[PDB]
Amino acid sequence: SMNPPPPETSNPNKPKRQTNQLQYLLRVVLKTLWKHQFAWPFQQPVDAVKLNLPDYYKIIKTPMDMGTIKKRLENNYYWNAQECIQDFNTMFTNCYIYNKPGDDIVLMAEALEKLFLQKINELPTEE
Amino acid sequence: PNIINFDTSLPTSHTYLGADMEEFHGRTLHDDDSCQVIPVLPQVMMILIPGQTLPLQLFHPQEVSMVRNLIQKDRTFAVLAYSNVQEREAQFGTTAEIYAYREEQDFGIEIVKVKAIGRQRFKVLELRTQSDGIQQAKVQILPECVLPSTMSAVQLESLNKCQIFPCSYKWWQKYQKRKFHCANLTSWPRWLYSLYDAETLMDRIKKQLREWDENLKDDSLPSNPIDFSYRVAACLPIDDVLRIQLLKIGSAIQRLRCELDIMNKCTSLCCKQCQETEITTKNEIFSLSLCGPMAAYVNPHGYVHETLTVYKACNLNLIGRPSTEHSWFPGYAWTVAQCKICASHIGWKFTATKKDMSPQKFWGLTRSALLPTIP
Amino acid sequence: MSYNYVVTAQKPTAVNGCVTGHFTSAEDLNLLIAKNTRLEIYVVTAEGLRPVKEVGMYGKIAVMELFRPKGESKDLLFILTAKYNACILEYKQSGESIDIITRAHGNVQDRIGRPSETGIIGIIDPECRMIGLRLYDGLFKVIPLDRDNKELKAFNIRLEELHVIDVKFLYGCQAPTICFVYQDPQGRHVKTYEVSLREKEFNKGPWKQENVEAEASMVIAVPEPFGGAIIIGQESITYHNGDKYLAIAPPIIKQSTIVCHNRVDPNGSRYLLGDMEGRLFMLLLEKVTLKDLRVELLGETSIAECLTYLDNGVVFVGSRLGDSQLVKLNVDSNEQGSYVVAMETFTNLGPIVDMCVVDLERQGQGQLVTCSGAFKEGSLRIIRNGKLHIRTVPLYESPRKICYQEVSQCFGVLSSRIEVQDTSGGTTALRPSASTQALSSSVSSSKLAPHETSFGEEVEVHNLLIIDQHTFEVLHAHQFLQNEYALSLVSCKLGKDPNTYFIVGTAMVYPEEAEPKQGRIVVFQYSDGKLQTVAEKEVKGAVYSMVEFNGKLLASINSTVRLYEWTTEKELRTECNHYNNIMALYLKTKGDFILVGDLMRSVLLLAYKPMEGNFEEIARDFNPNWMSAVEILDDDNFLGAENAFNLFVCQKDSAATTDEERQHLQEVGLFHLGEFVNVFCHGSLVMQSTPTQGSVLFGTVNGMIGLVTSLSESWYNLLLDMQNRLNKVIKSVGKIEHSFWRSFHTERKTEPATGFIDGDLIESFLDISRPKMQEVVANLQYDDGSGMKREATADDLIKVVEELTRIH
Ligand SMILES: Cc1sc2c(c1C)C(c1ccc(Cl)cc1)=N[C@@H](CC(=O)NCCCCCCCCNC(=O)COc1cccc3c1C(=O)N([C@H]1CCC(=O)NC1=O)C3=O)c1nnc(C)n1-2
Ligand SMILES: [Zn+2]
Repeated sequence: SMNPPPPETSNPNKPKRQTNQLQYLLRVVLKTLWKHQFAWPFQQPVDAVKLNLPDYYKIIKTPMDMGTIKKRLENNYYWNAQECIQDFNTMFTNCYIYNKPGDDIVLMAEALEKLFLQKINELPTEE
Repeated sequence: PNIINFDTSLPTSHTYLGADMEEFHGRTLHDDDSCQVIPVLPQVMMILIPGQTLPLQLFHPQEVSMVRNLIQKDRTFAVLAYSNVQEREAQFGTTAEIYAYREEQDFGIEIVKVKAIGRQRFKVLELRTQSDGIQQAKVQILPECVLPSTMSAVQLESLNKCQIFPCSYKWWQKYQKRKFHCANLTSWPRWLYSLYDAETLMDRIKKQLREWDENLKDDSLPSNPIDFSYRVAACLPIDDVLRIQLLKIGSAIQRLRCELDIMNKCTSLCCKQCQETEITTKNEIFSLSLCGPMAAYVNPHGYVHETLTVYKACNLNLIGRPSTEHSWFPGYAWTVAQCKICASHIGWKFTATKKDMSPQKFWGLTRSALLPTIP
Repeated sequence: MSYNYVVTAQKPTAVNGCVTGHFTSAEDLNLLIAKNTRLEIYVVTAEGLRPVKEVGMYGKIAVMELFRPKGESKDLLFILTAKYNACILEYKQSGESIDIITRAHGNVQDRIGRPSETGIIGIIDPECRMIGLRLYDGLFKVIPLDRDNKELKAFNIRLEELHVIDVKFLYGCQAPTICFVYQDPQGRHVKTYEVSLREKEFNKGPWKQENVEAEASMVIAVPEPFGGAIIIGQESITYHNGDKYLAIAPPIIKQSTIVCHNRVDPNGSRYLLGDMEGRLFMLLLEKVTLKDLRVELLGETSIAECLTYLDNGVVFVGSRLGDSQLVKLNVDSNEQGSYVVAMETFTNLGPIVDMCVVDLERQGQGQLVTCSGAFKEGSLRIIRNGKLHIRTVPLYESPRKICYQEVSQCFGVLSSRIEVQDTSGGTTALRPSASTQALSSSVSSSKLAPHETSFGEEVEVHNLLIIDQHTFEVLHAHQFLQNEYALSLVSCKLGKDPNTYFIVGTAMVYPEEAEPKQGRIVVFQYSDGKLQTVAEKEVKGAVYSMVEFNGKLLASINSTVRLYEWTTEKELRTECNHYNNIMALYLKTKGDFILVGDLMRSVLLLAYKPMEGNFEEIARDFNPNWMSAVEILDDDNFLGAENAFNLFVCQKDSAATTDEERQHLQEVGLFHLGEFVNVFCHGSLVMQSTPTQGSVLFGTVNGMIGLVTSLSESWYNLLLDMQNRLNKVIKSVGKIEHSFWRSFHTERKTEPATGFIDGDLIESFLDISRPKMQEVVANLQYDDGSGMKREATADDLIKVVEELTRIH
């Protein structure tokens, strides 16, 4: 049927802060993956209506994309780095789950996940 | 229309494919009518024309291994001209010789970007898919039928000393009157043999092409009728069936005649899916690249689009915001363009980033979405 | 699978070359003439010419020169063919037996090389030191004339000058020297080289390069004591010899382009020159060194392809556009100012551009009426068997098409005449021709051009001539519209109309239009000595061909084939159209089968569906090659002539096995004719239980006429084996393989001849001796008509070949 609402990105009752790990995840990691060649399918939620994928949100119970993560970082939604890392991994895992091994988009997600992981090993300690 | 300060050498370079590729200067050509066993790239769906530059981006491990094997050998693969794309039926094709490659590390996966160029037409004798999943093609090289002058068999010996020649319409009148004199020995006049003369056809094509590209024919256009005909066919925005019929032609004379008939008849370019929605006309065609108005480019996912540059376009909706990422024409931002009626993707609207550029905006329409139409 | 038989009914009459020398004897003056595949040898007498030997060769004579190397009693003859067969021959006679023995022979064709634009050029060094061949651009082939080179081995020398117009071996040089006119981006120049056999290379010439006229075309090697070379262009005659440079620019030669020359005096004092308009000039050299050059207009002859001075002021003029001539040159001009008096005229049928078959005199006795010649040499020729009686009707203009109308006792002939721009405004003819001297004439009325006219440039005027069949008087001459070219001509009845009409298709040809987009179909009725226009129809293209199709009119307009019905109101009404992938140049018919043909050998076979009122594609073939004429032999066989003087035959399979294969025309017959066929037409010249089925006459460019017929399988097999056995025994002039000569040969492919029986080779069986006949028939038993294997004797095959000869 129709698409669900996208994940929330701002909460006025949620506290905001600027930790060193999250500012690194914003200025380096998400900036590295966002300008990447294969980034565009993950820059926004999956439009299951336009893609004619009626079972996507029946299988993917935890949708996630890089646009949501970007907006969550900019709005200081995260309290810690593990939140954003788990969002990235949820995105990649959803992509692997719904599709099949060897699909073009699976290879693209694998590329972006490899780049994310090699970037994440340089995570700075908090200030 | 307007004027241009764009430098048409940047489109041909395919700068969007990363840094300076490792370029090859060698050339491999197979003898006519000979048979060769050539690998076929799986995801290639284009009807490649000899002389046409083909860019590709491959990230499947099988494709990368095959490209490495080709780089270590003769650097030539087969591009099947599919008559039926769904069932992978191919009777004709064109060879492509890799002249630049680049494997990119510090990338999520191993990806290889390649600039190749079509070389020789061929007939598909046999297609056999190997155990690896990649398929090989036993292939017969189709020769280029170069016919002698139509007056060579009827030429008077005493007039042999007058067949070498030292306001263009008067010059062409004198040319027709001097070259095809012995036509009075046949059942046909001179102006009929002019309709099968390579140079006359080439000059008429040169006019019809001066319409689009302002580059002088003194250097940009070839003198050989075969090379000229292939260059013209590589930039003619026609559908796949017409392109296959044009590829089947072996004689450069027939090729030039068919191309001129297409250029005279075909006037409107409509949506292939709609068949009844005019997108552009022949008059708005203009060349932003050295290769002509239409050239093959590759998107970030290996898909190949034969983009045709036009000044104006009608009956299109614009989807999304402009973007400079992976732009085929540097300094321009593209915007997805769909048909107004069927919403099918027709191409992109390119807009200039600097306010000093010219033209400030144009349309790149993919050939696969267009259909030629005569009123 | 073809089973066809082609024979020559008239040998080529056109002349492509002529020389004089001492070939039969050192005391005799011999004249040698080349007629494509014929060599004629006469002895020059005080009366005129005495024929001594006519031979045939398995090739097309492209180079014919006489030369006598030091050590021979009389001259030897060098001959190169179109297929690059070179041979040196000697004349031999003992008693009455005359044999043309082959002193040397060989193929000089290179493995690679582009045949040049100026065609094959062949020259011989004066001291008989070498033979220079110019076949491909940038390569000069040298055949050294040693006594050991019986295979005519040769070596190539690189040419920095890639575009050579003409070349000659110079006289009075210590080393064999060539002088040639070439063209480069700087213009046209003359340059000399020396040929080194020791080095097999080029050395600097005796005199340096000079820039010549932009249209310098002819080079003449002037013999001693003069030496040097004369260069002839369109406006100037120059002479070069070391420090000697002498140029003249006589205006009298500016009217037409000189195309041939011949030496009169042995020392090079006088030369004959002939232009394209048939004018004959005398070039006089004034004396150790040259003093001046002079050009005097002697007169007008036939449009000369070659000239040769005999003796006592008698000159032979070999023409391909008209009748050849023997003319006399007098010292004093006549009352009209011409020094030329015609002594004898030899018939030339070439070129035959169209023809038809009519039972003129006796019923059942077929006669062939052909359009021959061009320009002032154009004519009609009436040919009937007696070998062949030929009547000539000169037209003085260029005929193109012809058809017969029995109910009016007259022929319709399409013709064209050349005119030049008037001093004021309009056009003016060069000479009175058939269209300007008719008993009655008319012009068409316009019912449908920027940058008008120019300075005295030629324009074509097209006319339909109604010509009586008994007297051949031009009864009427109807002129067509301005810038209108007449293409097709048909005489027929249509619909329920009992009147017989002359139907003409035309095309509006303008210089800016590369392809005509406007044309007419005009329907005349001839009655009571005046031609009236009955109907006029406008079409959007050129009417390339028309055919009467079951009381209707089938017409080809550019890429379209249309069918018109003749209405009761006497108008042309379209019934159906077929839009083809090619432009329909050739249209032939048989029953409901239509044959559509393109200039590049694109063939299409359609069928008219009467119950549907539309055409249906039956078959097609798309093998590109320059065509020339097409014809339908039967319901399944289609004959055609194409590039490099070849014939082919395609077949269809009506029933067949696969709808994809039912649409293909199989190439089942190939043959190398050696002639450029211009017209096919059914008919025969023999008075009407025969091994052959059908009869198709064809007319060619060199005047040759031939006949093609169909055979059965057993007859074809017997005749093919007869051909093999005859080639095994017959001695060939120049020792040329018959299979090599008849092989379908273009510069892109060479295949053996299939499905064709050389009628001339089989007819030559009756001219050999009885022992050779018994040799050929020996151990035959190739008769598979009864079912088994019947033996054959000499007399059986004698009777067979006699019955085969009785078809033409
Ligand atoms: C939005 C999402 S989310 C998501 C997916 C998508 C599309 C996918 C998916 C599949 C394949 C690929 Cl490759 C990528 C993603 N798959 C689903 C599951 C599914 O339904 N799969 C079925 C197959 C769908 C094939 C659809 C393939 C895409 C079709 N358009 C093109 O490729 C061409 O247009 C593009 C796209 C991007 C960039 C450019 C172009 C382009 O033309 N140019 C030009 C412009 C001009 C210029 O100057 N230069 C250029 O280069 C670009 O720059 C799924 N699963 N998980 C997730 C997540 N996804
Ligand atoms: Zn559409």
